[PDB]
Amino acid sequence: SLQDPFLNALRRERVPVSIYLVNGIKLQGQIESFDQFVILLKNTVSQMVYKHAISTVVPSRP
Amino acid sequence: GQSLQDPFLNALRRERVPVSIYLVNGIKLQGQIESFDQFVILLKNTVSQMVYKHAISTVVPSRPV
Amino acid sequence: SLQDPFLNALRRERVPVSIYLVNGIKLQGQIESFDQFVILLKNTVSQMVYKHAISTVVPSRPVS
Amino acid sequence: SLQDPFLNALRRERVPVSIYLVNGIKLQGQIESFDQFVILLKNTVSQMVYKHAISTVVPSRPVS
Amino acid sequence: GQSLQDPFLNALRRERVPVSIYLVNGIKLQGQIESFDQFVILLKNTVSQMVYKHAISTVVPSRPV
Amino acid sequence: SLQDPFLNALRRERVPVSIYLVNGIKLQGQIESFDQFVILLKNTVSQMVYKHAISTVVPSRP
RNA sequence: AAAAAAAAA
RNA sequence: AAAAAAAAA
Repeated sequence: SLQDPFLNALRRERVPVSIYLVNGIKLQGQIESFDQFVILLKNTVSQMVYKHAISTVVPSRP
Repeated sequence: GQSLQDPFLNALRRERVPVSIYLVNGIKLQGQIESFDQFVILLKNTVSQMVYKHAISTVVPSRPV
Repeated sequence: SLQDPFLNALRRERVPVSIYLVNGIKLQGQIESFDQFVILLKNTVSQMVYKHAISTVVPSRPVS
Repeated sequence: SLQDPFLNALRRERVPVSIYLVNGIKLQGQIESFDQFVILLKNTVSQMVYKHAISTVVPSRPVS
Repeated sequence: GQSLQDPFLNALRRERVPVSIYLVNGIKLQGQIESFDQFVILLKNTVSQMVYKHAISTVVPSRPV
Repeated sequence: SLQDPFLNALRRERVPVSIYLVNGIKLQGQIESFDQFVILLKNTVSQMVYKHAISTVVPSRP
């Protein structure tokens, strides 16, 4: 109830995100969709990102 | 809880798309999704191995689905 | 519980926090919000930190 | 489920397995036993591996 | 589920024993257990910080309890 | 039901164990006790080891 | 398989 | 905060 609103707003407004993984890798793209356990990150492809592997989701614009 | 994960993985299984599965440690695994359940994925390549989802960071399809 | 009351006070009182992640990365900012699984850390931008990736939440100055 | 049937067949048929851990360490042995959370890996000794620490279970040779 | 963890940590809290808490990444934290719940521990030293148990590998008491 | 019997037998027979953590650190000592989430490892002190941080528990003797 | 880097925005 | 070492018994 902070998580859903946050990820939906980035999905609607189609804002570019950086997704930092727990290993330090930075992923860039857009939240295409998400569910309870994964985020679909669109860029050149739609990859499935497991939330358990994510540290942070950073908006490029507030 | 399943409504994005199962469709995603079943599409890649039914259509036999080559995947990269990156692990939380950075290792890249490649093959095809033989099958899966709530906790693991069968990745077939030269051998068919069992991959724990808790160890996966991303499933990247090679072709655009 | 002890987690909510703790993060709430760092919130209400707008205290600068360090959030150390399980990989060692320190994150500076202020707690804007939180729920069961995530914290919103406010600095240049409002980013969402997953709790499972956090090792510690350290106040920069003591709480009162 | 797919996990039980898979580890059971590597067991019954006494197939050598590699168990790769989340930190990269490869473990050679045979599955002696398992439950919901742990696997017993048989080599020099019967050690207990936690599943949460496992990234993959790889057969050394294909199953039939 | 609690029958070893809570006694262990409450003893260290009530008796104010200096602890080392080693994190899963190898970092050593030192202080005293101010309090705790199911998911976190308050470690008081120069400042009182909140430590997630999922990030802890071991709690080592300095004195033999 | 493979986990409890395994850890109890090491506790009774007082067998020395190596406990390898997910970071590769090796702990040595004896299972003093355990519960659902932690193991008490006796050596010079009794430390509490979180099971989520353990990769393997290796008996020194079968 | 480093009895363990108060911690690589 | 390495768009990512088929993988340091």
